[PDB]
Amino acid sequence: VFLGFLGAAGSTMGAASMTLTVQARLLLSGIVQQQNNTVWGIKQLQARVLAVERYLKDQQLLGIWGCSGKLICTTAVPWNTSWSNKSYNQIWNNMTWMEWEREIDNYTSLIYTLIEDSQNQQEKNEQELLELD
Amino acid sequence: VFLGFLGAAGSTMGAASMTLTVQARLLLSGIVQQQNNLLRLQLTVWGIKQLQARVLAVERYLKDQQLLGIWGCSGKLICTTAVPWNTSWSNKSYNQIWNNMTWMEWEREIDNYTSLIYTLIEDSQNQQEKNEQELLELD
Amino acid sequence: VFLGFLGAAGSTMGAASMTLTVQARLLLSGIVQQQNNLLRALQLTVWGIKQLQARVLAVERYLKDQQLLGIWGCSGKLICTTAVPWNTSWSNKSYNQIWNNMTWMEWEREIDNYTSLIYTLIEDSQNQQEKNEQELLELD
Amino acid sequence: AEQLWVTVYYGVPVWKEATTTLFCASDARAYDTEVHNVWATHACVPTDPNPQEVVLENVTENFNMWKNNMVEQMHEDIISLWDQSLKPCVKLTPLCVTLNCTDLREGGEIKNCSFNITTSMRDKVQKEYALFYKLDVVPIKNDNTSYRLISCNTSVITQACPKVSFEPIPIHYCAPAGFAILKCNDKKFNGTGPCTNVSTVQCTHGIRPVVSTQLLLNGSLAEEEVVIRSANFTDNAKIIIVQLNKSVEINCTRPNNNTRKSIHIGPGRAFYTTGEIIGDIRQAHCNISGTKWNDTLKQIVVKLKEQFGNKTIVFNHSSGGDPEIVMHSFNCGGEFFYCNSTQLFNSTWTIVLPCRIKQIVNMWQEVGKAMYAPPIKGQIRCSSNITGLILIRDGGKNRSENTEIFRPGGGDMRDNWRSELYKYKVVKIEPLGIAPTKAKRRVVQ
Amino acid sequence: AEQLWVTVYYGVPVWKEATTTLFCASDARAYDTEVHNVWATHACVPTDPNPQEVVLENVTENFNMWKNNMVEQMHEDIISLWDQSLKPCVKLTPLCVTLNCTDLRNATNEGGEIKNCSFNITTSMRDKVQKEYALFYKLDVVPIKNDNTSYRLISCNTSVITQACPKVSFEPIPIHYCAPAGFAILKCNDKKFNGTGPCTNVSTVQCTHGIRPVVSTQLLLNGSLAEEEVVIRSANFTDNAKIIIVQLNKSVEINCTRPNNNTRKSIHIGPGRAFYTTGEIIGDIRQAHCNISGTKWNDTLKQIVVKLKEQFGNKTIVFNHSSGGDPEIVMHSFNCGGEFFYCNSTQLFNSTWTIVLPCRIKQIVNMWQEVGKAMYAPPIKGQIRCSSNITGLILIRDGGKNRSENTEIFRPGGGDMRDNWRSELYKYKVVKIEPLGIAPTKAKRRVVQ
Amino acid sequence: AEQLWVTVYYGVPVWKEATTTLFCASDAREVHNVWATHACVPTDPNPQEVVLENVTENFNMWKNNMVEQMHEDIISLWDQSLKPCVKLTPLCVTLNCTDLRNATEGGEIKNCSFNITTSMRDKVQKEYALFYKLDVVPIKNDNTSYRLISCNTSVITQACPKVSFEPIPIHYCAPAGFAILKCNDKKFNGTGPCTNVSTVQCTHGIRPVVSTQLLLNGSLAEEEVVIRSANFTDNAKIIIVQLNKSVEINCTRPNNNTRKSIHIGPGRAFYTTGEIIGDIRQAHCNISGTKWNDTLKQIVVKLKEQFGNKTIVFNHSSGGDPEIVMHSFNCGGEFFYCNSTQLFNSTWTIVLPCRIKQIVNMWQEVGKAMYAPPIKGQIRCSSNITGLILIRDGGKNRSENTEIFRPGGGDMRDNWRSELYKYKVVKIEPLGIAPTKAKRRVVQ
Amino acid sequence: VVITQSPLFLPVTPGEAASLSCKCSHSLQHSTGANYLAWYLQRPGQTPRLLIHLATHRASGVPDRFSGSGSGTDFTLKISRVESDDVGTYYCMQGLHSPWTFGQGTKVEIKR
Amino acid sequence: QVQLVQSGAEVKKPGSSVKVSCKASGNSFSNHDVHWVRQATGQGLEWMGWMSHEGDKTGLAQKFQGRVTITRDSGASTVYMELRGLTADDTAIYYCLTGSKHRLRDYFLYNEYGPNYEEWGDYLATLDVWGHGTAVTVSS
Ligand SMILES: *[C@@H]1O[C@H](CO)[C@@H](O[C@@H]2O[C@H](CO)[C@@H](O)[C@H](O)[C@H]2NC(C)=O)[C@H](O)[C@H]1NC(C)=O
Ligand SMILES: *[C@@H]1O[C@H](CO)[C@@H](O)[C@H](O)[C@H]1NC(C)=O
Repeated sequence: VFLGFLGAAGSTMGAASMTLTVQARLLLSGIVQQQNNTVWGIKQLQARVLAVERYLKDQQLLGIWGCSGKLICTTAVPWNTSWSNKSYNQIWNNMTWMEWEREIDNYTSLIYTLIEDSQNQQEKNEQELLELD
Repeated sequence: VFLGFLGAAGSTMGAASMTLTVQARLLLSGIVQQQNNLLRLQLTVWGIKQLQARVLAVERYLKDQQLLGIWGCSGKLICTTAVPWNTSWSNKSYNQIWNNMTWMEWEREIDNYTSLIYTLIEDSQNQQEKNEQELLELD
Repeated sequence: VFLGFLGAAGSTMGAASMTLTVQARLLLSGIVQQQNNLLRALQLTVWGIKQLQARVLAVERYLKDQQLLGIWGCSGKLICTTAVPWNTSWSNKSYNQIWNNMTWMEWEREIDNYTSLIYTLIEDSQNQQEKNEQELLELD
Repeated sequence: AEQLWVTVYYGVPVWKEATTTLFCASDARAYDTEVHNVWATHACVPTDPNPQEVVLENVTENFNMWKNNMVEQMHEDIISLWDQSLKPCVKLTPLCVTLNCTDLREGGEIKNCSFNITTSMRDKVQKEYALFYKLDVVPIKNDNTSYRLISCNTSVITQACPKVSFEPIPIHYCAPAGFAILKCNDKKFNGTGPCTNVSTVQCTHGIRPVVSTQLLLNGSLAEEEVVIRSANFTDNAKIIIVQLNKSVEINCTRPNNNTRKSIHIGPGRAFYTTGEIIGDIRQAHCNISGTKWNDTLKQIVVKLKEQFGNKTIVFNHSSGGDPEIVMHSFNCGGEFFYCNSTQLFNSTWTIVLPCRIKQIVNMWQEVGKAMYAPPIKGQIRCSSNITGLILIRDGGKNRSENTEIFRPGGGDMRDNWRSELYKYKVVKIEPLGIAPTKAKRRVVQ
Repeated sequence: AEQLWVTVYYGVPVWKEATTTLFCASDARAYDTEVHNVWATHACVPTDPNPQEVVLENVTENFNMWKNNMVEQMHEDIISLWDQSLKPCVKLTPLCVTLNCTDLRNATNEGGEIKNCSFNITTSMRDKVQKEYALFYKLDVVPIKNDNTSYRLISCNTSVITQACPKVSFEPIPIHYCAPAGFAILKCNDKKFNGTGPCTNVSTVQCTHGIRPVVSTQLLLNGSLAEEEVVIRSANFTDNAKIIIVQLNKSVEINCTRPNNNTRKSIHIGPGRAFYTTGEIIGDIRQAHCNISGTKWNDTLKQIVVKLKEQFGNKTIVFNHSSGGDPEIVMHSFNCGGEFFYCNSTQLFNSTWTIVLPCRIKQIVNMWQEVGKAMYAPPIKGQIRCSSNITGLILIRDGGKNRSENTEIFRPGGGDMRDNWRSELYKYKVVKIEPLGIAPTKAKRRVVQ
Repeated sequence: AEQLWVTVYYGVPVWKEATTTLFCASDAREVHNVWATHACVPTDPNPQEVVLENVTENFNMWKNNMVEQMHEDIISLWDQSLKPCVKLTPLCVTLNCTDLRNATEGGEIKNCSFNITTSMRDKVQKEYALFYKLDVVPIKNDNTSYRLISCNTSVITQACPKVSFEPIPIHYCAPAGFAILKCNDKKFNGTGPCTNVSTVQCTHGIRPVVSTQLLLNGSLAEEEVVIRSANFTDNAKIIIVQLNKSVEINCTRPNNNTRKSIHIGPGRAFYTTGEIIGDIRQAHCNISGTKWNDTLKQIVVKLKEQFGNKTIVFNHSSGGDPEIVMHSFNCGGEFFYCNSTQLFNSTWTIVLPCRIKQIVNMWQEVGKAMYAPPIKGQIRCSSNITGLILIRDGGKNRSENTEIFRPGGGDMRDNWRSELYKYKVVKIEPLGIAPTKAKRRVVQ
Repeated sequence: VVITQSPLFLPVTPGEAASLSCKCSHSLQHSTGANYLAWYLQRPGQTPRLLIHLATHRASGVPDRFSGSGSGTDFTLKISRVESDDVGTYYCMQGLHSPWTFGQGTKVEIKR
Repeated sequence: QVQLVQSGAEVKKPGSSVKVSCKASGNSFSNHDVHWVRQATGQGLEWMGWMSHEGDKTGLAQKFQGRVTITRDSGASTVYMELRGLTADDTAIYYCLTGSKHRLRDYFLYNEYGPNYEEWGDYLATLDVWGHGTAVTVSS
């Protein structure tokens, strides 16, 4: 038994690998209580609409980030040229995901830029060449 | 030609594979009727219900698409990563059901084993397969 | 460039096909809605009501076309090849003549009377082939 | 044993019962009746001129007409839609004032009464005259035969908004996306157990229900013979609904030419009441095609015997009670007439049925917000036809088979609406599922 | 013959006419205030300071200055916002009561247009009667026969909201509009476009410029100017059933004033509900007025008249005096600070081919040219000044059953927000973007089975 | 370095504080209780524990936008329930009052005659109704006549008595994409990381407390009474005490009989007190003295620990207005007032005398009272004390052993915090990069 | 309410002032304000004459010999410089809300 | 000055009756109230009763309740005072009111739809100097 949104929170990148499929199975909701019918008369839909946008935004974004719908792939963007000098072993074995993710607040825009230019558009440029023949 | 929507219910389990594209159209069917409301505030009983219906149809569709996405099945009519299973549930042959009876009969039971089904659904989320893939990318 | 909706309107496909892959980057305008959605709420006014309705409708259109790519065996592709012959969808003009002179907004006019074939022929025959091949592969 | 994998790709359409929401559609035009909120009031979509239907060769399905709960949802919506149309329109609470009158130029059903109201300027009180019905007032002692509004001391006092007529519009439903309609498409089905010509239906039929009691008018007809259905007529706790295979003409007129007068209720308000009568004052009645009615009585009588073993003499007149259970009725153009139906059945086995109008009514036979129905000048004609009726046995009968007496009944509008839903179910479709097949395993490493 | 297959990448420039909805895009300033209309821009989405605009190149597109949806939807949205604004405000049925009115007083240190009116009115307690005292304008009241010319509320016969709410009402500001995703805005551009048919300089628009849904009657204020010359447009300028709008290529100076005054006395009628009283005039009593040079009027009117003579066939037809109409039509109104000015336009219209227009002010108005209910503008403390915003003119036309075609009087009309806003909005069109990556060509799919 | 290529793996959590809208949820099944009003989402039949074994999380008891949201909702619900109902102003008109005679004490209960102008336009009928000591405005130039206190600039009435409220343990919870985390960290100081954090699928049901000083019929502390504040040295703050063990209260009715009403119009009625059976002075609340005193002993000890000395925490009188002096309560929806300074007197079985007030100021920013309809039959109320809110200020000290803690108060928001103090609603978010030495098996 | 007018007889030295009074044993006022004061005189051979003194109101023709005021249970009328011309019976009027009647009558005469 | 007309002096037997006709010259009575009194020789005045020109009437002194009836000629603007049961003690000079009453009210009450529950009809506005008046006596 894995806890998805919970439990996995205490894991390292390596240890957390076992639960990645679990929060993914749990994303947003089980929607049962929403299908089985105050401000909520309006806000219920506003909440559902926004949940939908987050869902789709992330799937479309993953496509920008190369792979979407088939787990996750790596791209030709070296992590360490837009990052700090902590060892990847600290990251994979001796650090949990949330600490690492907090460090990213000052690097997230560097990677988004690299992704739009490379993981997204240059991979597409290379894909166009492959599909030539 | 084809029978039309829910045409599969009129035939056998094997025959029913003939509707996989019909049902994909069934998901989209009704989008094509809603635009005529947009051609005529709107915060009334029918207005709210049709908006709710549009939102709910999407929510359900996305949940099914997400599950296919979990498996990596999405994008194909037939996807496959066979998962051997606890065939204590059924000792029927495949032809006994596939070429013999309607899937509507098949589906009459099934939920009695929904937990067997979910166990397989959980294993089917590339629970181990994802590791084999990571290892190949690495080495 | 962003040629396609953003300026390919002035040229035909025989030439436009050289740049119309770039349209994949206009999808980032959908991503940007995540910033627009940071707007606080608290009761909705006229605009708030219409904007939420608009988001739902945009989603249905998005999904309609993504669902078709799935149906057509074109998911995740810029161009997928569905091997559908002219059949009865042909206007009396060569495709080479058409592409060189394929103003998109003139060309679609032929399609207006052939669209039922475009969708029927692709969705039906593409899946018949894929379904059969995939079922056979599962067995060997 | 070969390696199996149990799965079905999305697209094998498992049926689950639908629980909610219908898609309203109609043969829409820029009608003044949409502008005037006559029946449909807002988002009913222009429909599909060619709805599709699929017959399923191997499908039959259990159906129970009293489980057609989608009807409840529709009735609740018509109430809500009209409730919205009526707000804040025509509040008539300030008009409960007394009326003084004895007659008008049969008995004095309608009287010419004097009264004063204030409003429409707080500096003045103004006396005026209008016509009132005995059916809508309560007598007061010691003041030239005084009356008060019958609704004066109860609930909510309102009026139908004057621009709004209430002509039934045949709006239909096509169900929301992800849903479909399953129709029986057969004959001589009893409303229970399986039906057999099952088909997928995109849309069904428009309905034109009216406020009525004992009578079902302008609905659908039976294919060959009158059809009698009840969830279970074994009990006198259930109700019998009768569908005719032939309609019978209904023909009422005002039958005189009235006028309308204003009611100055307040600033910006709609202002109307009942005015003068042009020409002679005459009594309303419907001229009913009795010959056709009598043929239907013969068929009804036969079906009330065929379904009832060896019972012989059946059916008789009503037990009495309020007009809502006793008289047949029709809101003709929003005119709520009640007619004495006795001539249609004063026995056991041309008709002219006198009519009266109740102007203040609960059009939903509940809620309590009874509304006044103002007239429009001149005489009108109410052209319509009988398509069915409501009956039930009393159970207070003696112990012989010689007689079994059913009397005219009544019910909720949703109980009559089920007669359309009688032939179909709304189904939720969930196409993803499982089934064992020989299948190759994908091995990555 | 090579055999075929179908599909291209979508994003092909194929579109259809859009359904109409407008996505409100804010100026990112609206959130800093406490008033209505701006609040609707507060409850809106701030947009990108540098929007994308892309030329379609060798393309024409059909634009119609007198057609389809975009302004009509703005019309309805504004009304709905207007009603949301006033719904919470008081109706005061008792305000209709007749008051004893005498002329407005001042220090002893024009006619009796403003009067001192009073009455004994029942208050929030049903057995208590209070003295009502307030200033009123003749334009807002009706004299009573055989009662010392006492006065009643002029709008009493209809539904009246007897409060605009002093902490709510305010002039509208420009809102940008965006197409929803899946839609796009096209704009004609095209210097001196005729208003109908194909537009040759069309570009794709990532939201419109800000369009300010502000009110004036007949005369267009606070909009945009013509690129070079006045732009004179009608669906059919020779069709006397149509009316012509003129855009200016130069703005016209406007200097309108209304003298300093106070507000006072919230008078409760109901349980937390009151009438807010017009206070005293501070200093001398004078009417509102507008000061505009004839140079600017003549320079623009001359160009306009010459162009009309040319459009109609080198005729001797001219700009000329108005036929009149309801007072709200005869006078050309505007809203400054929430005050409603009605200026006597005959200063400009009584002409053929330091001008000061007296202006009246009125408290009871309908919104725009809508009918049914009415509401009033609460008194505004301080003084009102309006300036430098004439950007377009007035819709003009004539008829005539005379045998001679030598003369024609182009007389004014408009003030209908659909027509007024349409005169600028029409530059934009909204289309549906269909990602139809569809096209037959040669070759086959690399299929194994 | 190695080919430390970028991948994006998520499916492991990250989160942010939520600013979303939560919904009403309960054991949903006519609603005559405003807290639900008419509808509520069905509850979770299987809440899970789910523990974040290696994770601590930073909680703050006094920083919670969801309690604020609960306030927005209680106000909305109060108004939604009576919004379509009857508002009455004829009642502003005065009454002729006299002391009530009971069967054979000041003019605490009065029999008052009101002139009724309702039902028909040409008639006015005087009639009697009964009113309590917490009366309306006396007339300065008359003899024992009164005008309505709630008139002036407001209209206050029980617009539709069929629906009212008694606190119901209705819970609420997060929409899709949101989750609730809770502290299982015992004796948490109210600020900073919680040692043991676990899931909340939905919250515990909450029964609102609408009054000051005491917190009744809520949840209890484990082991010992818990005293907390945003700042314990800042006298501007109120310190809240959760009890570990509750104190029993049993209240008794002044009478057992009926109510009367004025016909205003066709669907409009106004209720006042009707005939009285019994000695009306008997209304009272029976509270165990011993348990209250033992409860205070534990509170006093915890307070001493918080100053680090053998302090005196004196119950000096507070309030200055009965609505903030007495823990009044809406038993049956009607407000009872007794003597909170009798139960907790100037210290550091008790039977409190009680009174009834129908017009009681709401927590709503409008500054208007809610009117409680009279209740027919009899009043019986029971609950246990589950907490106490205390205040100390003024600088009246001069000794390390002296403090003045007496019953205080705050908002409904602050009373609701008792449950919300244990949890936070967070937004579920995707993650970023999971970089490694791998390279994609690219064909391109 | 009742009304009396002490002393009911005032023989005077001509030129001497008279002081007349009203007692009603009821608190009178206009219910809307000031008390209602009125008085009338009937000289021998005459019908009544008015001496209203309604705070600010007097009948036209009343000389400055006459003035008065009051409220509640009583009021007075003073006549300065009483002459033989003023001989007659002085009546004090009641308030107007009980409803009203008339005075008692006080004789003023010149002393013999 | 309006000439005030009254019936001339009369003597009746005990238990009898007389009618006093009070015509206002110029018909001023149409705008004035009438209230009528008795002044016995050597006595003050008492009202028997009152009537407005508007038709609002009542007796006043509770001794004439069945002794005096008051009516009017609305055309001739003449009021008739009919005295019955005349005895020796009824010898007096009788006078009609001059001057006026206003419809004073001092109890205001309105409901939400504005019905009027006001208390009114108090306050004499002016005082009544009449003309000679007329003697009525009784003898035998
Ligand atoms: C407002 O107050 C004035 C006060 O003068 C009312 O006018 C009448 O004044 C005369 C003067 O003798 C009184 O006798 C009347 O009784 C007054 N009328 C009333 C109703 O009191 C005036 O009518 C008042 N207006 C209203 C609407 O009450
Ligand atoms: C008008 O109202 C008065 C109130 O007393 C009543 O007497 C009169 O009869 C009313 N008029 C009518 C026509 O009823």
